[PDB]
Amino acid sequence: SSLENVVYNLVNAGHFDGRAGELPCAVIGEKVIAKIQNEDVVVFKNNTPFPTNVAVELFAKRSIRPHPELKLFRNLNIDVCWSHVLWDYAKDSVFCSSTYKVCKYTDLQCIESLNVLFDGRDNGALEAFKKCRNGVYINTTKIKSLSMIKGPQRADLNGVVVEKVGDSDVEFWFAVRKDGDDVIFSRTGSLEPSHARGTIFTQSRLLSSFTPRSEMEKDFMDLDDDVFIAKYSLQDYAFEHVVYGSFNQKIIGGLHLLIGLARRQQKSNLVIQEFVTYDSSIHSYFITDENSGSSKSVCTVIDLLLDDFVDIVKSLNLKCVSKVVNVNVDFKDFQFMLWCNEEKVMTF
Amino acid sequence: SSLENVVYNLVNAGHFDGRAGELPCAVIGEKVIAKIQNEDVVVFKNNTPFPTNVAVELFAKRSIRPHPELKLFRNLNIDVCWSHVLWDYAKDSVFCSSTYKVCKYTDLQCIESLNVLFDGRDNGALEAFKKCRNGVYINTTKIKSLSMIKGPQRADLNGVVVEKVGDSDVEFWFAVRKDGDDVIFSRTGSLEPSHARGTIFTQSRLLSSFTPRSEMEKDFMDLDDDVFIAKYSLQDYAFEHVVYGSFNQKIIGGLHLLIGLARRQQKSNLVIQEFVTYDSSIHSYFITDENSGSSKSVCTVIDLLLDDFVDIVKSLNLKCVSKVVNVNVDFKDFQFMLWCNEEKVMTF
Amino acid sequence: SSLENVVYNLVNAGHFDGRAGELPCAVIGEKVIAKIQNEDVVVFKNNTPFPTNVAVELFAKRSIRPHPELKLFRNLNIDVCWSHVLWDYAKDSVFCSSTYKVCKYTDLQCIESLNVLFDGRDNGALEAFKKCRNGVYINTTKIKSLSMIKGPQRADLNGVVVEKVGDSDVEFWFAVRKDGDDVIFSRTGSLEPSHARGTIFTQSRLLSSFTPRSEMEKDFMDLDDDVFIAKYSLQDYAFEHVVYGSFNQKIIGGLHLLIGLARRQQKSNLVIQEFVTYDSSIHSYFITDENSGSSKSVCTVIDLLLDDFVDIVKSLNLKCVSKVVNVNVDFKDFQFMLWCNEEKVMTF
Amino acid sequence: SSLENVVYNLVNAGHFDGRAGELPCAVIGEKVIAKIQNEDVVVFKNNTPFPTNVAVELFAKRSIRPHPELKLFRNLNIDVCWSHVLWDYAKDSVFCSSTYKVCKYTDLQCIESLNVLFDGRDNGALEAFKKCRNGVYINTTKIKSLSMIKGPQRADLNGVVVEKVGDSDVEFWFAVRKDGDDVIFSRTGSLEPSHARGTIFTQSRLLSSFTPRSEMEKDFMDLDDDVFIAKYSLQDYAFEHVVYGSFNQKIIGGLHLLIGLARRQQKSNLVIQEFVTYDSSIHSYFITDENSGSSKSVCTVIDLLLDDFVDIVKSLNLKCVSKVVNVNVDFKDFQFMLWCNEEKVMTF
Amino acid sequence: SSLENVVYNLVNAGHFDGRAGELPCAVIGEKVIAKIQNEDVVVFKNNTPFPTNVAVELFAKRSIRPHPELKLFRNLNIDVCWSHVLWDYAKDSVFCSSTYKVCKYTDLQCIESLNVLFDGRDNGALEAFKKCRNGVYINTTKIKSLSMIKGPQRADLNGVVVEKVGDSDVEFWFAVRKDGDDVIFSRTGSLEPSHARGTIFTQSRLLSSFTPRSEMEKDFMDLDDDVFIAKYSLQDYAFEHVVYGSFNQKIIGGLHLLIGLARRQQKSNLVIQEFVTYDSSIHSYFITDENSGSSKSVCTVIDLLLDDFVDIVKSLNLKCVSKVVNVNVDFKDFQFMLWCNEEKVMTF
Repeated sequence: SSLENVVYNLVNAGHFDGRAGELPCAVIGEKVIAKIQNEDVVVFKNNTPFPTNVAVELFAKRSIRPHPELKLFRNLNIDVCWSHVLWDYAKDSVFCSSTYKVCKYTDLQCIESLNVLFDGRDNGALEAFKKCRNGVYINTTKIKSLSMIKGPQRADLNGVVVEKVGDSDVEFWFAVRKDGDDVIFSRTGSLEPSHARGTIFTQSRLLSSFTPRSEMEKDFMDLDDDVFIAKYSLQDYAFEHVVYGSFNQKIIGGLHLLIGLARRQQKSNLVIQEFVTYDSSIHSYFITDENSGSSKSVCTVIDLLLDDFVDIVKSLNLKCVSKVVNVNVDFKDFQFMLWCNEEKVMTF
Repeated sequence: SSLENVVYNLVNAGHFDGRAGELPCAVIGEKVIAKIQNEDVVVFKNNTPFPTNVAVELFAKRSIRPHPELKLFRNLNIDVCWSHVLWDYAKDSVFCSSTYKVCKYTDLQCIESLNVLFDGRDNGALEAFKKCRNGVYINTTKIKSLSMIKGPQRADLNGVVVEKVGDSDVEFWFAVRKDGDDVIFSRTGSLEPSHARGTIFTQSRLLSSFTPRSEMEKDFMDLDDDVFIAKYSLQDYAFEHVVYGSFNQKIIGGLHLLIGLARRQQKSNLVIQEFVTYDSSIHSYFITDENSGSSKSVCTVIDLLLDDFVDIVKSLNLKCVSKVVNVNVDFKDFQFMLWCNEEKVMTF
Repeated sequence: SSLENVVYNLVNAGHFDGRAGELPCAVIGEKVIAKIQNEDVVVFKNNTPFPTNVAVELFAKRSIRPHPELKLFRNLNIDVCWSHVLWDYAKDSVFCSSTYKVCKYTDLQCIESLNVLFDGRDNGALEAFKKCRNGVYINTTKIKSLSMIKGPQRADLNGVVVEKVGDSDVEFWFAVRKDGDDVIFSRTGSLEPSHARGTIFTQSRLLSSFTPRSEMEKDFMDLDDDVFIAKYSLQDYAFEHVVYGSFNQKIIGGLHLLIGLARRQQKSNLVIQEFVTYDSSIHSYFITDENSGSSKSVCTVIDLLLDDFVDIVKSLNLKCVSKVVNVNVDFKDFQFMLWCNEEKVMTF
Repeated sequence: SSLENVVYNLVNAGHFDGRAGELPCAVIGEKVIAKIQNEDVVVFKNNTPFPTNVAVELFAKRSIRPHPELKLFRNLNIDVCWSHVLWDYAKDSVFCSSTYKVCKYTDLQCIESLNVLFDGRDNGALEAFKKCRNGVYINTTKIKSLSMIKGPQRADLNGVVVEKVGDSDVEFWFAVRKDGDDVIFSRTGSLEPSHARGTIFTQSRLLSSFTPRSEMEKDFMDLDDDVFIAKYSLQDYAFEHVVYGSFNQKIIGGLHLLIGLARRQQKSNLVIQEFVTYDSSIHSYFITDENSGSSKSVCTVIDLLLDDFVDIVKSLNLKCVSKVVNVNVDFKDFQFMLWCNEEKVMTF
Repeated sequence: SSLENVVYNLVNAGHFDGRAGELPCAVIGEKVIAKIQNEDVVVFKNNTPFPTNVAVELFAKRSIRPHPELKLFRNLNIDVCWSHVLWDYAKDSVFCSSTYKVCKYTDLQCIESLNVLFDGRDNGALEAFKKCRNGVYINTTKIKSLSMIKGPQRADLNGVVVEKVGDSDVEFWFAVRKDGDDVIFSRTGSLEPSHARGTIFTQSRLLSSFTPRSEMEKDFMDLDDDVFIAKYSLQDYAFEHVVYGSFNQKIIGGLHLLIGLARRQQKSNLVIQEFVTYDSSIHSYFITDENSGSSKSVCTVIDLLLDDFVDIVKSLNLKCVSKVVNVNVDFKDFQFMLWCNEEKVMTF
């Protein structure tokens, strides 16, 4: 596919259709200008690491169908996608830095030992998976003939986080292979051995449009801390520090759950900075509190349904000084630092 | 006019005054940096197709006075503007890709057969028009001595859509020439022969700040569909599909009127993508519905006062399968696809 | 410090820690791409006048601690900062165009006669100040042994305007030297001789989030002009024009106080354009009023607590035609144009 | 034609054949990289004023057939070429800044009043010429039915200056139209009226490979000035100054004929600088003489067969102080400054 | 001076005249395009570290008059030039990275403690020098009232190395100040104390056009090594290794004098690579010998008149193992490594 042909589809199909046709173009810097109706117009601006003309082609051939949020594929260490390409609207670029059977200019020659992502919706996908060494196979339907584990009921659809697709709930089932064997998932136990049940998933919310998803979260959003801490006997769980956050010093104390930041945002403006942005289970922001002048260079925030978080803490028999607890979130074991006082998610 | 002199006016006059003076500059990539008070500052960022230094000059000499929204000049196929230059704040660049008597670097040598835009507010404008082969002449006042047609009562003022200028209503009158003859406008009939009255104009609204402009639109915004469809006996007009839109499938059904998208936006987040952006009567978005996961790659939306739209449909004696109806909007004949079921504006 | 090491700190410390470590990078245009977890990500986009790799280093070593808003350092004509670097989040770049003891690539060799900024929080700062010819020394604590003047109780903290730092009020004391002498500040008089008390400071508010800070301002925001003008016998002060602004003509009349623009914004959309953006006591916008179509290319706005403004006008014995009054704001003498009718802040 | 298709022809045909096929590409800055045999290679570097992708297309579609040297088309003021494009290997870019029926991105819409170049070798060329207002028509054969004037017997063939094409002498005949009339060439008279016979043509030689073309030139190259000046009684013609050049002062005296510079180059290294480079009858160099340290910022050199030059001077009845003589060279009237002492070609 | 005005002078004066006039321009990347005669032409290509528009201005205002070769000003550690700017045609950029009273965009504010270069040919130059702390003052004439030292009889004239200027020998006299005192030069002694007479100067020759300058050098160029080594009883001076160079191993042995490289070039092709190029007394090349396959990554070459070199070695009472000798060349003390075997110029 040529540049003019790519630029043609982007403009007439909304992505790569494979339809015939050309449109006059000009690549100026990161700008891709299309001459349309004799008037020049910028149709794509390049913020990927690829050459502009190439970059517009990847973007033009991005998945326009729903798929598991990329943080999950990050946690699974996907090296490349088989016959398709994912776009990180958070990253404002392509997901994997490599392509396969997608773009002549970037497609790798060998992906043998790489950890490959196969979408059951692509023809040949499943046959490819069954023969690969390392990879993840996904399907919107549970295959009885594949050992599989179900993911959260939400997905990335053109960068939007949806929980339904045509009012039908989002469903995804994962199958995995490593060193040429099929990882056998079973109903119980922990996904990863010591170094949990692999059932916890981040909520995927934006501070700009946060929303409570349980009667408890709602109670967090509308009840004074003391009141709320009482209703759920969170008494001895340092929630004040860890989830509400303290703004009396120069360094913000705690503030590790997203919902906490949302609650703050209600009375005080919270300016978040993030130099490394893309879908990830745990974020690392540079927070500054407008009303107190308090702040923190590196403050990790994770968006867990408050309910889930409260249990994680209850399951903790916090009677040990500096204990390093492992919490499996989004199919991965993340470790949390736990002094009988603060409980924070480490910069793993 | 030199770069330093342009950069001087931009900074002291707010556009090109023609006043004398220089300011030290540096053109770095698309950036134009002015050394002001010994401190370097970016005063212009280039997203046009021209060389940065040139681009800042065009922008500096942009029309700071009101004028007809560019989609209208698009519909009239204006090739270039006579002695002035228009800026598309939607496009974030210059309107026509060519200039005339404006910028030494870009001004064309011959615009004889081109379709020229003459503003009666420019000296020599009218004399130039009367001698051109193809062009449009505009004036805020109706000239008794020119055959003219009145445009909508709104205008582009620095990219803002206004309906008054000093609390005085916006008024524009168009005169047109083709193959050296004056197009003679008359009170009745259709602007274009079969292939209507040329009195329909898009509303120019932003989904971000939509606003009802008739008691009917308001009723659309606040009454349940069923209720509303009843009050106006829209019974047999498929409004459900076409104007409210259906989100039960994977592909959004209908959703072709802007006000419809606004109404949705009330309960569900609608993420619109548009690769080709500039003022145009009909837009083509890549819509995705956040609450249902429904979406459509190419979904054309036009912003017609709902009232006008309801008549367009009533005038339709929809008793014919696949009929292709022509609707003259913004001085141009756009064709709409009409099955006894869906009525959509084609990607003309 | 190397690029990889800078890019490492930015990502792990949130700024320059001086910690060891490298991260693979790629400088593409103004983009700085970090290869993280085998996935390429843009961590910095260059809009400064420096070479991209250099620019990320300055930004990485920006002051993450509170400091006086830059307009104040602008008014004091600071040429360079001693051993530290300030970032203008408004400018989206570095403050001074020069560096000193901060970046090998940009640090000047001699800053002898330059006007230097010394922060008492930097080791060696005060000793350096006491020996410089021209410079300003600042400290969060009032030094009994230095002649000093107190600044406003607010500060730039990572670009956010705070009035507390750990719920403790912001405090800054300035010491100044010129031609090798210490400027001796005294309790009374005017900071600058004729060409006032040097106690007036702009409020630092954003039209996007304006907020009344006195019962008077609140009354301006909620009482009809006539009503309000009465409650404070502003009768003969042309407030209508100057502070409320007139929108009946093509050229906006008056409109020189920020709070005035905020009040407007309540019923009419005010689109502000500003080609030269950075923290400055007086701004120069290109305003356009959406509801009236009125506008002005160059319209200077200053954000003074309305209370302070009302006195400035009262102190004026406006009984003289074209009198040019000097008003000392933010440690600097700005001149205002005053006809018995309009009172505007000049484009000094 | 797409980028990949252009890049394909350049690589397989050596220019634009119109053959089908694509090659993977990447446009990085002014570089055009082709992925060939899985190895990336730069096939074109952009030093034109167009966007890189566009620039390679023009170059790919350059005239690979012989044609009159561009200085001649410069002297005739050609604005654009009809259905073909010329490449200035001196300029290292395209000739005219505009194209017509050659490149969708750059082809002008109207060339009506422009001065057009029609090549009789292009189909439709002659019919187009006969209908244009202003233009030049060329043909390798003398058309009995067109008023025509013959040009020099040499041509630009891929940037090389040839005098034969398949051992057959180069031949070109020019036909011209202005204000819709055919310029009628006759055997005698002067091409341009006072403000000569239009038979003088520059020799097209490179100082790097200069070569005598008459027994006289050879005698200039091998006989001492005095000797040579005698053999041709050039006694009273200031040849010393004007053609041999004087190097005793700080400013080179004379030195206006190319052959003169070549002769010098024999014993002293002459470093020529030229900021505006392309085929032009008269050059303007910044000469510096290595052996004497003499030099001149602006020193105009023209390459006339010494024989022709000697007559031009003889025809001059130099008995007048400051007389400004017109000399028609390469179909154009260039004026020469003539004091009874120095005779130099002006920077017309 | 504006861009258009700079571009105008470059084109009509050959450098900056200060004459009035503009030329349309376009800055594309490092390219500066001038629209001349309606045809776009590149007049300057930017390989300096400055922004293109700025870079063309410096180049346009370069010294077109003779001056001491830059390596000498390098050896004197000149930080900036007073009221003028030097161009390194070797470097293909500006000499000092800073300017003073030359370019608004780059001129430093304070050069007080910097080491300044004052040219006696600039008005005010000498008065400026007499008041500076650290600097060098130069004059083509020996001032009886200034302590001065004479430099070599050759100069950089537009990048060409000349020994005459209008057949008059090149002459330069240096005056120097440090810590506010005038360095007092006397007839005898060593310029620098231990850590010689300051009368040795490199020859400034190009391997491409090397030329013997003494009957001895000529004898080196035409006599077999053995023969030559005999005629000058160079017997015990390892000249074989050090000056002729050995090519029998993989690492070239010796080869530190330029004339040696020239002699080689006679029978074997010597490919020199140099990553850091500009006028410097000692070069560091990456040499590879075509006929023997021998080579050396870092091989320092200095161009001394062979005669001078032979004495330097004779003055050496080489009877000491690893002695580090200091040799003052081009006004600077460079140290040479000297084992009773090899004598090489260190990478100081």
